[PDB]
Amino acid sequence: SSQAWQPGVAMPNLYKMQRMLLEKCDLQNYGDSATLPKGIMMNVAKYTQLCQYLNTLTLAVPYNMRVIHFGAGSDKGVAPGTAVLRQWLPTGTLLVDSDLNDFVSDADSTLIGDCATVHTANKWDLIISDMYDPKTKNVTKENDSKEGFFTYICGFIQQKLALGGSVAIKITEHSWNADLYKLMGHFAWWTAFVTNVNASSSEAFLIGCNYLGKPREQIDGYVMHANYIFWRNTNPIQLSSYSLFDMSKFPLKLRGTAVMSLKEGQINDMILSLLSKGRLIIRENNRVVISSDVLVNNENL
Amino acid sequence: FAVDAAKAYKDYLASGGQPITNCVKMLCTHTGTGQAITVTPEANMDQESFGGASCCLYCRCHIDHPNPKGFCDLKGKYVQIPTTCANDPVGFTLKNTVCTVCGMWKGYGCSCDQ
Ligand SMILES: NC(=O)c1cn([C@@H]2O[C@H](CO)[C@@H](O)[C@H]2O)c2ncnc(N)c12
Ligand SMILES: [Zn+2]
Ligand SMILES: [Zn+2]
Repeated sequence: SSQAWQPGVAMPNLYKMQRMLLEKCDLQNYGDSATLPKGIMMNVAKYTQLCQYLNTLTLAVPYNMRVIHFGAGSDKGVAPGTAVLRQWLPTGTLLVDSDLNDFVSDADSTLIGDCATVHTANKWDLIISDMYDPKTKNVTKENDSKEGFFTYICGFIQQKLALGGSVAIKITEHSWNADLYKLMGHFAWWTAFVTNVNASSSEAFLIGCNYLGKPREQIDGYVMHANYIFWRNTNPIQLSSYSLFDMSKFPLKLRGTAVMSLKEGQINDMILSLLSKGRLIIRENNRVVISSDVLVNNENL
Repeated sequence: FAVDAAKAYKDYLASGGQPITNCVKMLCTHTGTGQAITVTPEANMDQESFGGASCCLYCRCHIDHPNPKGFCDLKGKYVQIPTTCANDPVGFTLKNTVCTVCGMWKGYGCSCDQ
């Protein structure tokens, strides 16, 4: 409906403004499946549509861009999402990925382990997460806000996302976190984006566009997730792979966005406005250094 | 002593073994240069583009790379595979060689000997 030719559908603003109660997610198209181009994996199609949507936002795209991708491994031991991200991002972008389980990747560096073990000296311009535990899909128990890797993600954003940077964090009906929604009010703009190839699922990507480092809006995350589910429950999305067949404008434009190092007292309203427009990144421009904490144990005799 | 993984896969394939799967095929225009190994997908009409790591025998089998450096020619790049051979990208990359002047696969694009 125009929508079928888009990469997906973003949560309309009026739904964000409601005060709904959380209900069960019952999708009309549950069990439908889009018809993927021959030989193309779901995860390639899904990340392609995600990136096609991010192309429509005011992402900061500096030289020497730094992107980190959590949850990047597959049961097949490869990283399809990382491969799409590297295709999308400007050549030379520094791309780090990670997963609990071993996998081989096109990223510049890969860390294997629980995300909680991941540390980085530097700040990042874009954080992508597909971390997910299918055990959360338990319709027999109450659907409360989840902690686990979401607690890590919230802290990682607040500590290591550059001002001006953006995030896309995968959620579902049961895999979500109230503080992560609250943190969306710390970006100049935010949404929940559903890919058209996977519209039969309660999955979405929670996107925070241009990080401001402080609340612009106070969001109640329990209410916002209820709002998200209400939207999904009342707005069936037609499964579609149409956008996959036109890749001519896929690459992220290298905007050469300015990078400055500034201290808290220096972030005035003119800076805040530049940040909000995708025109500035604030972080150190030092070398990128990462590590994974390793627990040591000796269980001999 | 050193395992010869390349020969093993070649013999496994000749024995009738099923080719390595789950190579990561990319969406692209299929209007690219057609060169063999590129920083971004460059398949032409006759090719598919794949994420390089997933097509590297050494990456995929968790074995040292056949290079004193151990550098991976494919990881972090994209490999173009003729569509007729895209059922076995790992085999193709092993059994074939890239023209060092024009960047095409010898016998699947390289017109240098003309
Ligand atoms: N707490 C969790 O459940 C996690 C699930 N994944 C990965 O998320 C990906 C998508 O499910 C899988 O490849 C998982 O290995 C994770 N990766 C890193 N850290 C974690 N704490 C998890
Ligand atoms: Zn390799
Ligand atoms: Zn040649």
